[PDB]
Amino acid sequence: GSLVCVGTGLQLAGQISVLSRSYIEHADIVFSLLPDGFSQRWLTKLNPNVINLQQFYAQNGEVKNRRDTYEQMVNAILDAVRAGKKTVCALYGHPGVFACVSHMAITRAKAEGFSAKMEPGISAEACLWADLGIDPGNSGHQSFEASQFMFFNHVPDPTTHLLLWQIAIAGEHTLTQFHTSSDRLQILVEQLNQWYPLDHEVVIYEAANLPIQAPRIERLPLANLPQAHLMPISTLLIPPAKKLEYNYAILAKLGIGPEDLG
Amino acid sequence: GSLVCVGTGLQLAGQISVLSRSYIEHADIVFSLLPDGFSQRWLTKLNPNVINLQQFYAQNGEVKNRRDTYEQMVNAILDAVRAGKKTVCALYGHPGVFACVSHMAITRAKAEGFSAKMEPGISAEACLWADLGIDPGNSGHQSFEASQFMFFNHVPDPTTHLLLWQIAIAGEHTLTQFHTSSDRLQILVEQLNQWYPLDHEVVIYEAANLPIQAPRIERLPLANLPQAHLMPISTLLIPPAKKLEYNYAILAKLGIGPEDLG
Amino acid sequence: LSDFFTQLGQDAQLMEDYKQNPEAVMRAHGLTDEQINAVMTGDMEKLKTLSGDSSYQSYLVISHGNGD
Amino acid sequence: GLSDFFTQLGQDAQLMEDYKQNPEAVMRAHGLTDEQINAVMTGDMEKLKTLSGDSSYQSYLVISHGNGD
Repeated sequence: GSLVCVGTGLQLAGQISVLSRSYIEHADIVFSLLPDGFSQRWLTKLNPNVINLQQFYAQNGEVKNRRDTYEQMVNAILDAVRAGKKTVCALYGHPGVFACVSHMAITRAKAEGFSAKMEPGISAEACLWADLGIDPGNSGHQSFEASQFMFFNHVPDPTTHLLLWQIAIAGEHTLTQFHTSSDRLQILVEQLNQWYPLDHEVVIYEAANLPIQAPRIERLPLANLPQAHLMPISTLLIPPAKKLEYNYAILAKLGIGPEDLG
Repeated sequence: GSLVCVGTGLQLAGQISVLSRSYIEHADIVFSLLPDGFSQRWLTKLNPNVINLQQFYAQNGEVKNRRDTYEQMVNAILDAVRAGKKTVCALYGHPGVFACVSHMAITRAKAEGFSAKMEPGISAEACLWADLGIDPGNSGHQSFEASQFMFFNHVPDPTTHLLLWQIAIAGEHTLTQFHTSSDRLQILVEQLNQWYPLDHEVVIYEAANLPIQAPRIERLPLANLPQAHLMPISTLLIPPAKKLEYNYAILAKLGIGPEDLG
Repeated sequence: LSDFFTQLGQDAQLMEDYKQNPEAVMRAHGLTDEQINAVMTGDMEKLKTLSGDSSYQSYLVISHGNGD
Repeated sequence: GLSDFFTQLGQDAQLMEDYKQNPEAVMRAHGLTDEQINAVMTGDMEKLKTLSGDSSYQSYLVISHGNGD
């Protein structure tokens, strides 16, 4: 048995890499986590032996800690590998970006003596740079899980493009609900106000999943975030609040100044 | 005319999107910037009408500002679009990540009334998360261009994974040399020592371009960086210097403590 | 619907035909007036209705921010 | 022959998993010479590019800078 984790990207059918599609094609069994029924149909046509990982999420109002959901997904994948199957895990996006299940399964498979690897894919953030016409290198980039930004000590650089992922569950500390409350988002606004003014224009971004669909690109002042409509897939982009300023200390040690820059 | 910019990923032939490959196939003309001659042959077999953008880099020891190279690349692309050609720009990696030519070409094409768009691809950072088994969501992620970090004021968060791209030209202010010097990299080491100890283990990463090739994953103390062998494609990964610590301030506003986290 | 969306997503030729004339390309591939209307108004939910889904439970959160 | 094998290997998951089982057997079966195989097993990419005829393809992959506006 062996494990290969691949990503399918965000867009139906065409955003998977050529090699990643061939892995799906030739698998004994595929464990999937895909955005919708169109994507599920496409996968099933590629390889009919599919187990849908969506089944491990809380059903019908059940209280279930997402740590248990993830543990159950990893165990299901590993049960196929342990049985001797040439196993592929097909996740949306990139299988290792804001996605613990593939890293955990690869770690556990290697510890038990099996071959396991991860193929890169196109993430929501890769889609954002394209759709918004922004280069993360322009003034640099920072990414955090929104709840981690609230629960732990993180300090953003306000010259960079800042991304808060999983904004729809910001501050949802139990890992048992699917969305947060407006009061939690208000606290996040107050926290960000250490670096960003309340009227600072931010962007709610959602990558499209169908070829006929435009991405969501909603611009609004930071103050209005707690009233906005958010979905689990939403990401909050916070553009720079200041422009790049010259680092005179280092320029001197280098023996140059601004006027010397090419 | 029209313009679509695509990426080809880092690995030969297999890391391009299904859709992006289709765009190359059906183009009237392709402008390429690819890692090697194997990749160039693969492209030429896909579509024989190729112009190689590599020609616009300084040749034979010429002194040329890279801003002029990039202008010349943008102008070549636009001349095909202005003539009426269905034009594709095929760059390695992701065409808009640490890559200015495509964003500039798309801005210019739209301003002159032509249809232009960017298709996301797999970047070197996407390859790093897969190859190192790191999730940027684990403790967060920051990316900066190394020279920008030296020349302007950026402040890293030492709980995150920090990436300095283009480390091989760190401090090269003229934009006319292909590599920096040992003394510049010593200054970077001294700068980073504000946040990271000199014996802090850092990683030099290079994504593989051929399927028979292993990525470069070189671990070394930060102090040894100025003696390391670096290539234009090298990235410096600086793992966290500190563990995550609880944000008691925000937990208190949310009415919870650490013991309440799921 | 599903066959059309799968082809369109992979085939740059059809994608460029579609972007030139969305309604013509959709009619040629048999989409109904109601489906086309749902596309033109951005109503992804109704599209999934018309495809017949049983509203496929699709939560796609694969990480958390609580550490450990 | 080199370039043909690498293009196939990079796209085809069946050949990739064969290759990873037995790299030397798969390279021999696709005709690579002993010196090519040696170059692969020692990680010498420059020699592979010599042996392919690519010699002096000028590849500089920097498409951005840190100097601002």
